[PDB]
Amino acid sequence: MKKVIGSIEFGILSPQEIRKMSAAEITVPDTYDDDGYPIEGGLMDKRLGVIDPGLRCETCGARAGECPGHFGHIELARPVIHVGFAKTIHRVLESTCRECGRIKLTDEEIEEYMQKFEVMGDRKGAVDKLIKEIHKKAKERMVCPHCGAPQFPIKFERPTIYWELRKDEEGNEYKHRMMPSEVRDRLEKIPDKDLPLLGLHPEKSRPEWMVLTVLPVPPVTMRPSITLESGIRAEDDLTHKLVDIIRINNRLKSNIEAGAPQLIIEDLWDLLQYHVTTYINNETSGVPPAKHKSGRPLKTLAQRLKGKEGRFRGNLSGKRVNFSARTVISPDPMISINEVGVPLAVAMELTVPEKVTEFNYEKLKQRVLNGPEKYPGANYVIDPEGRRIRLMESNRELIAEKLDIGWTVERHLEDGDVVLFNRQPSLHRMSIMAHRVRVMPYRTFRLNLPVCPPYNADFDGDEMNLHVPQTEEAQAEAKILMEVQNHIISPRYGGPLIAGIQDHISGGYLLTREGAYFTRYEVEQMLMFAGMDVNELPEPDKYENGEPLWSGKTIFSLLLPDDLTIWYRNKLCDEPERCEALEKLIEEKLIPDPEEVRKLAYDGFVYIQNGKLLSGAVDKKAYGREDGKLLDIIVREYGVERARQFLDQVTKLTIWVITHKGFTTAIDDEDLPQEAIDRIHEIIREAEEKVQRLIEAYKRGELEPLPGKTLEETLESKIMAVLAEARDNAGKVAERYLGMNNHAVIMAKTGARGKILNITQMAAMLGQQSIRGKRLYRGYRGRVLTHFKPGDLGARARGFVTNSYKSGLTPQEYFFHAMGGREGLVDTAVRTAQSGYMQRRLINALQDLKVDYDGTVRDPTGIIVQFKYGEDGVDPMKSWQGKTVDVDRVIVRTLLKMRG
Amino acid sequence: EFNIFDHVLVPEHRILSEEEKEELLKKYRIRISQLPQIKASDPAVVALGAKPGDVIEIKRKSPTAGYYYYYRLVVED
Amino acid sequence: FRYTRFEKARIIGARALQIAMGAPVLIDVPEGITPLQAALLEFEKGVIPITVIRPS
Amino acid sequence: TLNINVTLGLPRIIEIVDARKNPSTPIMTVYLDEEHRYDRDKALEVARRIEGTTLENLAREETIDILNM
DNA sequence: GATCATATTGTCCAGACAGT
DNA sequence: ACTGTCTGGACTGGTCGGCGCTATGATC
Ligand SMILES: [Mg+2]
Ligand SMILES: [Zn+2]
Ligand SMILES: [Zn+2]
Repeated sequence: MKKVIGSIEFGILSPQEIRKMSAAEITVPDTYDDDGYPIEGGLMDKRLGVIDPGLRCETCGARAGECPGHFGHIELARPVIHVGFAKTIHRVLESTCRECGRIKLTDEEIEEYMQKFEVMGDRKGAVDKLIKEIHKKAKERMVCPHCGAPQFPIKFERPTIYWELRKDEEGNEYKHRMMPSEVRDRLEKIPDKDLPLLGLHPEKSRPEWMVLTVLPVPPVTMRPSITLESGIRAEDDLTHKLVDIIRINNRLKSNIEAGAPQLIIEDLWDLLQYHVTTYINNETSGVPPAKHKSGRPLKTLAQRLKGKEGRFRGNLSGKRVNFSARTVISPDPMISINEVGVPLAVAMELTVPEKVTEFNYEKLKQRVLNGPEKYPGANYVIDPEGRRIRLMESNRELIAEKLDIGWTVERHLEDGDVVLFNRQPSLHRMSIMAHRVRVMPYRTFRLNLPVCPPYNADFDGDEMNLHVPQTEEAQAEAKILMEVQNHIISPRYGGPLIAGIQDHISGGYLLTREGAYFTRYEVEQMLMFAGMDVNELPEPDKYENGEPLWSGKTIFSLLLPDDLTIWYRNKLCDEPERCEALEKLIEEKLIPDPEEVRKLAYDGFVYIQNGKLLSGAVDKKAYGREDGKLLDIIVREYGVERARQFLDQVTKLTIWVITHKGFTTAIDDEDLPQEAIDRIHEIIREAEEKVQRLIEAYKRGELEPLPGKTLEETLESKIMAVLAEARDNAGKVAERYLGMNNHAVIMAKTGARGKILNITQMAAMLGQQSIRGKRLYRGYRGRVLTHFKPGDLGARARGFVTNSYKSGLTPQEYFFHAMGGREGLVDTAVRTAQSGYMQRRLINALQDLKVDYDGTVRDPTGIIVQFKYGEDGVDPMKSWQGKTVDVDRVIVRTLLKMRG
Repeated sequence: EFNIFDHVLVPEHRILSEEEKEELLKKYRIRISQLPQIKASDPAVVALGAKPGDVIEIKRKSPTAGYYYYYRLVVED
Repeated sequence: FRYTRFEKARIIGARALQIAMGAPVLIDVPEGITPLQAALLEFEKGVIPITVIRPS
Repeated sequence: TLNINVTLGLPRIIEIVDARKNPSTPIMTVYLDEEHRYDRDKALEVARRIEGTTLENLAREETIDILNM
């Protein structure tokens, strides 16, 4: 059968294990000869694997691409210290007797630590603290309790140098260098019983194994060799490092065999130690990194695992995948929110493997007969034996007549297929959702507009990735869990995320506003466009010139369910006295007459009774993101499919309404009368006079300092407050003369796009430009620009733009606005990286937490983090405004349903 | 003197009995080492006079559930 | 007793995998559909034979 | 958004989740009992009792004198 | 004129550590 | 027991494409 990995046990490889697992001994530094054949005994020996296609492995007998590679070994002439175990070696040497070999602890202390180790074993932090305490206790001891032999302090010098402070005959203290052979001999005397006290395992990690005597050379598959376009081989950095190691080891062995003096032996030993240390880690502190001939700092085994481009993050936690596509996205309101537009070229390339069954034999046979060049067709066919056959014109008929039950047909992407649609960066779980394939002739992806806010995607050149699941389990998981309609409500705040946007909101406002009426032709056309299942028109609301007319509220009410009742205040409510009468009428009777409601109907108060929009207008509070009460109620009380249908119908209806009525903005939308401009100029002049008076008072010393601040900050705060008040007054003056008939004002007030402040800047004035919360000061001595006098603290000299976008900015005001915009762009480009790093840290901290079947949240070890998730066991996605149950809404809905 | 439990941020702390601790362990099917830990030098522990090895029942003021029960095991510093 | 989304997805995936390599459909299905569609139809008809083991 | 003197935002949440031993610009919220929370004079004297005042802030200027050493 | 060995050894935050 | 100092580390994801660079000195 098949087996899976249950657990992984780590340790230090013994020299005997390295020798036994080795397939060959490497002694020749050279890799390839002049003819290009591998050299026997070299680093590219065929016993370690094969890279070239024509080569055959002497250990496996297989060809390139399927030989896994085999490890070698190098017999070092002298032992060397592993740089990754240097601190542990120093700690163990400090914590152990030099000649006796036992740990410098009493028997009672050893027993006490042995019993304490069993109690604290689950938490690795407790074990680390116990190890540190044992090391600290054993370090201060200068006499071994087991034998009474005197001890000397051991000094550790980076990277792998150990100094022993021995005492001379006259009492002088001199440093004695401990060679790796002496260190290994000292480590060999430690018994197995003291190893748990030192944090080592008797059978897995012996202390003497931390001093390397046999170096395992990696297989050639781990360090592949390529050839360039000019025929010159490009060896890996590990290959060059191993070449240097082999050369130095051979030179050291030859010098040892030649009886060289000890001075040469120490130099060669140090060179070999440096080479081994750089091979293990080329970024070790205090070590000059190994450099290539061209000057390139080589990357080694340590660099291949850590970092963004390491083995873990770059190849294990994340990697490139097959059956994926990426292209520019384009809007498509005609498709549903559950659908994605797939190009025909993309569909004809990406394939889904479908097994031949009894109920789909004819379809797959037709797909095979069509071939790869005829849509809908197939590209590959897999027999039950498991081999893959490519489909072409010559053999498409032979395969088609040979098709049977159990075959696999890699047909092209068809309508209704489930694929993954993703936009980067993936900040939340809504960044990847499963859509339905819709095949289109052009070369762009198509995404429905309400699905843009979950992706945070616009259409100014955005590109998105498409993934096609290949297994039945993955397809089922995508279809059940990751469908678009299943994630309308955002789990972050428990509100709508897949909601209407600017044009939908504007069209809804245009349709549902007071005085909006449509002819029979317009109503029928918008009903056909929206796909609503309406066969007969309702009774006309009024007649004009002998022609029937339908109110927009009547057309909008066809979308709502017949048993839906809700009332609230939208963003268009500017006269609360009109909403108060409606609220009192609703409260008094709880079933108000529809004629009575329409008599005192107000656009700012939306009231839906039994699915009929009796009052109010559609805005961002209707079905907008994070504010749509109607959409949120529809999701919670009618399911996700009904909500998806409602969204698909209402988006098309509002799009038709806004398209044929005519929505536009012009240069006269920001126009203001002369009296408004005069008032704005008067406000600006008054603010400038106030700033000048404050400056004069500060110069005369009459300014009262604020608590906790000196005169300069007090004056700056007063000036900024005055300028902000002036900007607010100018904005109010501009808002006074901009009525509801303005399309830009409609867009700002309905929440479709933009703000009132955006219209204020173009109409009245820009205001004060500031960076880092302070007025502009960077420039010359005492002045931002030379055009102003030195020492001028006035508003105009510090970044107060009196002009507006329509009036035209002065060059100084242009420079100030450029400073502000640069500050904003820099702030965004700096904040993004910190936010991403914090998100990665949080993800890695809370990756393993999940809710068990009993409602508890536990770590993989088993420690209970929460006895109930959220202390109430309620999903934030299904929570009503952060609460457990919306009691008032339930009571009101039940009472209305039973009394209606 | 100012009691440590009069603060709004400090929830009620109560030392569980032996039978109560055994019932709590049996209910969640966990060992004594799978519970959250509280240091013996904690002000609540020294106010209650508890010793390492006991389980403290904490009556949290839940913003969502009103009142929530949390359990912590006293451990040495 | 109600199925969770994860349990339903796992059941549908297992049934689709079974249908792909044998396991004839227990209900009538339209021709030309995928095994995933057949598993979804079986779940809609309430005819699935796969149960869920829960801790106790 | 990046950047009295409370410095909230992304740096604040970063400091919170990183369990910083000393947060940047610490702020202490101090409440008063029934004898001091009603009138401004009692609050002012409580604040001046809490606030730490040293000699360098009280001094107007610093001048080293050599005649008296 | 062809080949062959050899080719060198950037601020900030947090934990550990001499100094008083 | 505090306090300033030395050392280690990580520096948001994806995508697009381009542009170089991967021997040399001394015999026989
Ligand atoms: Mg964009
Ligand atoms: Zn092999
Ligand atoms: Zn000894």
